[PDB]
Amino acid sequence: WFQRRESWAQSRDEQNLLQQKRIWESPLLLAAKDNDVQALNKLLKYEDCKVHQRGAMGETALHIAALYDNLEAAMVLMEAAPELVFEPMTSELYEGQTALHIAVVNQNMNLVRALLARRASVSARATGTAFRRSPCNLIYFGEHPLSFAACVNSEEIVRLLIEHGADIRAQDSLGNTVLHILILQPNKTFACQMYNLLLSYDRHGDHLQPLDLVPNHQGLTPFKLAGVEGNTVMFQHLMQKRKHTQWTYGPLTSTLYDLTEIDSSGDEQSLLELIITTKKREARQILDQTPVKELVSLKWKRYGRPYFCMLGAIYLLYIICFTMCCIYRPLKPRTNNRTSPRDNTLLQQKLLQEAYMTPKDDIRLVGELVTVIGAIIILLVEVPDIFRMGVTPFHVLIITYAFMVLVTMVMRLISASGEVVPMSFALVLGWCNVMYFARGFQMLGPFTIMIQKMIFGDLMRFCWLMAVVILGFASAFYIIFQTEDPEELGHFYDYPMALFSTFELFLTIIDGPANYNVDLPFMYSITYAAFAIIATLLMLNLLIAMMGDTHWRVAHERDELWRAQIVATTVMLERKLPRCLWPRSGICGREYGLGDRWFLRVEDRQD
Amino acid sequence: WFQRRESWAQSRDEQNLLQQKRIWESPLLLAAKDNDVQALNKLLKYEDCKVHQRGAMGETALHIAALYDNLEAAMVLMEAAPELVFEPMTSELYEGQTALHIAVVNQNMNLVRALLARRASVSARATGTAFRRSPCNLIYFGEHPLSFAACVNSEEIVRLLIEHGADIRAQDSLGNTVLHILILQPNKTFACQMYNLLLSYDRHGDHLQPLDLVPNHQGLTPFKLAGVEGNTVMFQHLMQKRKHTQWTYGPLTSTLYDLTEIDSSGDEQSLLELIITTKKREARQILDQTPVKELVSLKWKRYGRPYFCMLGAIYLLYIICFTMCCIYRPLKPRTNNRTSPRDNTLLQQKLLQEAYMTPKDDIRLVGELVTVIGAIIILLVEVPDIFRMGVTPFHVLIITYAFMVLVTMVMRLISASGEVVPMSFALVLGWCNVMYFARGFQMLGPFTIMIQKMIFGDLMRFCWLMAVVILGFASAFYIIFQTEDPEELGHFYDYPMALFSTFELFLTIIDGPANYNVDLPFMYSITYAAFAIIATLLMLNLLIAMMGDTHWRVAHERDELWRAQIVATTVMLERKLPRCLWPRSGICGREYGLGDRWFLRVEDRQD
Ligand SMILES: CC(C)CCC[C@@H](C)[C@H]1CC[C@H]2[C@@H]3CC=C4C[C@@H](OC(=O)CCC(=O)O)CC[C@]4(C)[C@H]3CC[C@]12C
Ligand SMILES: CC(C)CCC[C@@H](C)[C@H]1CC[C@H]2[C@@H]3CC=C4C[C@@H](OC(=O)CCC(=O)O)CC[C@]4(C)[C@H]3CC[C@]12C
Ligand SMILES: CC(C)CCC[C@@H](C)[C@H]1CC[C@H]2[C@@H]3CC=C4C[C@@H](OC(=O)CCC(=O)O)CC[C@]4(C)[C@H]3CC[C@]12C
Ligand SMILES: CC(C)CCC[C@@H](C)[C@H]1CC[C@H]2[C@@H]3CC=C4C[C@@H](OC(=O)CCC(=O)O)CC[C@]4(C)[C@H]3CC[C@]12C
Ligand SMILES: Cc1cccc([C@H]2CC[C@@H](N3CCN(c4cccnc4)CC3)CC2)c1
Ligand SMILES: Cc1cccc([C@H]2CC[C@@H](N3CCN(c4cccnc4)CC3)CC2)c1
Ligand SMILES: [Ca+2]
Repeated sequence: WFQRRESWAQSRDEQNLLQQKRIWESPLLLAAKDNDVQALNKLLKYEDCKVHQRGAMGETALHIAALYDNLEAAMVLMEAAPELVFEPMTSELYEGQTALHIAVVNQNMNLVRALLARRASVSARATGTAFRRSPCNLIYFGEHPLSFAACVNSEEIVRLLIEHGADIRAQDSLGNTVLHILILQPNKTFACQMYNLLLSYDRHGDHLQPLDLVPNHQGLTPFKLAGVEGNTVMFQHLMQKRKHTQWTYGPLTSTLYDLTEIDSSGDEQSLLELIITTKKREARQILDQTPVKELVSLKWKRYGRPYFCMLGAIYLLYIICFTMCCIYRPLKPRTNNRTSPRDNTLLQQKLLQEAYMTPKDDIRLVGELVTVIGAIIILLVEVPDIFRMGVTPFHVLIITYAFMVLVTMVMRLISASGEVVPMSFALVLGWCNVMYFARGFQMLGPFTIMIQKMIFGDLMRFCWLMAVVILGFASAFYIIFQTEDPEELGHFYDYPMALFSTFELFLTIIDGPANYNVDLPFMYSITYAAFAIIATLLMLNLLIAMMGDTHWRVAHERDELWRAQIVATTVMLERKLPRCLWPRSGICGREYGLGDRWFLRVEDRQD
Repeated sequence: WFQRRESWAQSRDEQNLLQQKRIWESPLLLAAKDNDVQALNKLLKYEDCKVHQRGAMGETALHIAALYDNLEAAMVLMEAAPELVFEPMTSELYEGQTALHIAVVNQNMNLVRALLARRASVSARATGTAFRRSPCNLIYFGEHPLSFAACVNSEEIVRLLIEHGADIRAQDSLGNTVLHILILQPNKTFACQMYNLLLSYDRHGDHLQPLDLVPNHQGLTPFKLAGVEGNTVMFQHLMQKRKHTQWTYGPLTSTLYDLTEIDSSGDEQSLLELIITTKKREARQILDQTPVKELVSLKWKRYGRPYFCMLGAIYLLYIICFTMCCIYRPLKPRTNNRTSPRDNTLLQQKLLQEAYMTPKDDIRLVGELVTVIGAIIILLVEVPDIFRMGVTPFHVLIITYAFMVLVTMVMRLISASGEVVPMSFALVLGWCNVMYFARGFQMLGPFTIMIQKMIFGDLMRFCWLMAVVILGFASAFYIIFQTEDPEELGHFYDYPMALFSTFELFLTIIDGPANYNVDLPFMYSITYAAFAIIATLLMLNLLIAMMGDTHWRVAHERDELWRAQIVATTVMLERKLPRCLWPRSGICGREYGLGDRWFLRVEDRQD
């Protein structure tokens, strides 16, 4: 049905086996799979021999000879069938893959001289589903023959395809040209030799975003695609045509970076925004490169940190006047005589409803109307981001804060009863948002990362085995003290409280049930000595030793993930703040003869 | 008696020394141990010189000359005694070891030309107890001369034995042929050169399980024996005759694995069952090999995980209706006036006996008859495995659960008194079996391994030194507060409770005895300050630091032991479930011209 996404991997495994069956049960496809050239001359000099018959993938006999790189057998199929060269595969898995595609992928042939001598099409599009990029195809070579030749590092075949008229600007279904595909190849060193070779054959008089400024179907150039895909090797090589040394002075050079596709120019997505909003771990190592790590720590020292410690001082002072309008909330004494289950009730205030007739209730009225306005402004700069940027932690904890302030407003107006419940969330979803502003400080910055990596990490996998233990012993502790007097040692008197006592006894944050005047059940002393060992001794200290084994093997990741929080903050502070504040980064080159671009120089010793 | 298993190692140490005594006190055995050929001609040209006399191991003089590789002295014993070649050793330690065996083991001789020129037997069986495989013999070479020659890596001697008629199919007492013995040799690289050489001399027209399909006396072929013995090097080499590349496409090949001795064909034990049910740590590295790690994670993603989260949702829902039939158990109030030792008794319910006359006792009756049926079905699919597979943790914890449910059933029928005791075990042996189903999840999967490795690990060796301390201080705390008023600070009022208070004070899961109104004994403040240091401070934190030193040096073992739990689960889910469910793994080759075997292809980049 829908649960089988492995029913297409199953459908192509039994399609490759059916390919090898059709080769064996047909005489010339087996004669092309082997050489068998003395037997291959005989099979084609017949009356109605089918040279145009297909296999399971739609192979002709020239496809089989080019796939098993039989040079001598493939010459015979082109002599006695010159029309066979122009014929592609027709199966849905391999659509349009001509015989020129197959002889190119094998990184060699003397057949690509012979196929192009028979005027084979260099603009054939291998549009089949085995050539799309996916996490189920081991290759993404493109669609075109020079896209296949440039990804196998064949500099003799790429030059020989272009001399026969291969279009240098051919794009895929994804929009990727030849120069995009080289970036997302697994062999990053050999793609740098090929990136230079494919640009040498541009020389295109109609320049018009010449060859490495043309984007794919999601608006990424080759330079920005190396940023998203995490290609560090093709990022330093792509940066070489953007820097230029002003002067060298002994050991001291002074380059000048172009910075026109890294910094936020206009409404276009800059390369600092693509690295943050991508889902790769290796993409955030471009934040350590020499035009980027000196661009981020130049608009964070100057402009990013003063505009982040002003928003961290307004918010920390906004929430002291939210705390004090919950400490001083209106609260009368009780009227209903406590005719409740007596001695199991001690609530004695039951807050006011329309009583504000006090000059201390008017000072609070100003101070609790600031926190209403301050929680509407959160829902006017955060909700127009969630429902304007698709659907995809401190975002969630500040809509939730701003929702709980509006819930306790509606409960204040309609005089609803339980108002301690939205305030208790808003006093702790609110104060724990001051941990957001512990990323402008390098000391207490990564300490907020390794709280996220442990809540949704080491403590989320400990959660599901702790709850196994504290449901087994809490249900064992309950039925032991069920035939009991709860007046003394009443830790487990009803089944919710036995769960919460046993959770507390797991963490040793209450004492441990003992009376010493009255004989406890005999079964209690055994099942609590078992709960003491396998839960307090064993399993609690197993969790503080898998948080101390977490650190030293995430100590590099957690410390390089601080300046990825600086980029995400500097990008956010730049988009929200207007252009009257926040001057642009770098030195504009209108008054220096360098164009309309914004440059960033840096000097360094090179020894 | 029986306690001396080192009385046979003692019996062969004094048997090798007695061998060296008999050589010295006899003239020609010392003349054969050295060369002494001018003295060796003289000793044999006598009237009644004993050339057929024995040593302590039953050596003839040709054995001594072949053991100390004296080529020139051994020629003289064969000229003047050609009958001496055919004579084996007769001691129980070295039975049947002819002189051809000894000249072969030394990895060289020109004597093996000379012994075979005297038509020495190539089918001599060295059946002595120093040649059986054991953890007290450093060698297991086999029984036959070409079994001795192939295990010393002598390709000149193996070819020269076969040309004189050495049987290629000779088997041991263990059933091992020549090709089995090469697998369980300590030098794994040189056995791959020999495995190919011994198959080249097969060419056997009577094929009939040709040479590497013949099993030993426990049903293992050479391919399955490399799985059990942990031979990773002879597993990849043995797999080369099972894969075959369908096609190579540039960097992209497509092999097709045979999978007929790895997957469960029928009632025969497949190789995935042999790796799990063996006692070697190095055998479970064959689970990471390219036809096996892609077979396991193909019938776990498809069929193993849906049939394991259905059994983990039935069991977790079976035991919520066992918990609720213990929360709501029938329980009257007390009748016997508490004429017990008054104020030391608070049990006040003493559960019902035949009172079910309630419409809430009938809903429980359905819910506690499900847990009776659900605990019989456990004892019908687990007891027919224990008493049907020899005699050899979550097996034990679910027979014990299913036994405690049947004990609390018998106590319910006969109206037995103490029923809180089988329920208290069954509520915690039952809930802690939900940790079994935390192996279908890779996050909380290895977290169940390092609970087993710490209960029967770091906490089992801490158990025997903690109980030394909490018997010494509990017996010191008892006699201090023995001359005391137990009405106030009654932690230690009788000797069982002093043990349980001191166990709790060890773990700091009760407070710590203090009264502050009445003067405690002076001796208490000294012996509790000693118990605070050497038990709470020193020895408790010694145990949480040897669980945190456990992790980072078992972090690789504990994480590769997760997918050994997946294999053991996938094997168990395949044996229990019928063939109507659970389709077989791989693609059958009846409709593709490949035979009756079940193949598994995989494609990969090879750069
Ligand atoms: C009536 C007066 C006092 C107005 C008071 C309002 C301010 C105290 C509020 C309104 C909008 C708030 C801002 C709304 C948006 C954000 C971004 C938010 O960051 C995120 O979205 C989280 C990023 C992540 O960690 O993933 C952190 C708080 C902050 C700066 C808020 C800081 C506090 C602000 C300025
Ligand atoms: C690692 C964590 C996420 C997993 C384990 C969580 C549980 C151990 C905790 C979380 C919330 C706790 C519950 C929160 C609410 C209640 C209700 C509470 O009831 C009352 O306080 C009644 C008083 C009244 O209503 O007046 C009793 C404890 C109990 C069941 C708690 C029992 C223990 C719980 C389930
Ligand atoms: C690491 C562990 C495995 C080694 C140490 C275990 C002991 C410290 C524990 C395990 C079981 C405990 C015992 C379990 C049962 C009892 C009976 C108990 O007696 C009662 O509760 C009497 C009440 C009644 O019978 O009504 C007193 C504590 C005692 C001796 C406990 C003392 C401490 C013991 C020996
Ligand atoms: C009346 C109705 C509700 C029937 C309910 C019965 C089921 C809830 C029980 C009966 C048989 C049980 C199974 C019996 C065998 C096993 C294998 C057992 O695994 C082992 O043997 C442990 C392996 C190891 O860790 O060494 C784990 C539980 C499981 C799946 C059990 C899961 C729960 C089952 C299906
Ligand atoms: C993940 C794992 C693997 C293997 C073994 C475990 C332990 C989990 C339960 C544990 N019992 C739990 C409770 N018992 C108990 C209960 C009441 C009275 N007296 C004794 C003692 C031991 C025994 C084994 C866990
Ligand atoms: C494994 C090991 C090696 C070497 C030494 C030890 C310590 C174990 C007992 C320890 N005493 C135990 C109790 N004493 C004591 C007791 C009562 C009142 N006042 C004092 C103090 C010290 C002293 C040495 C352990
Ligand atoms: Ca305490």
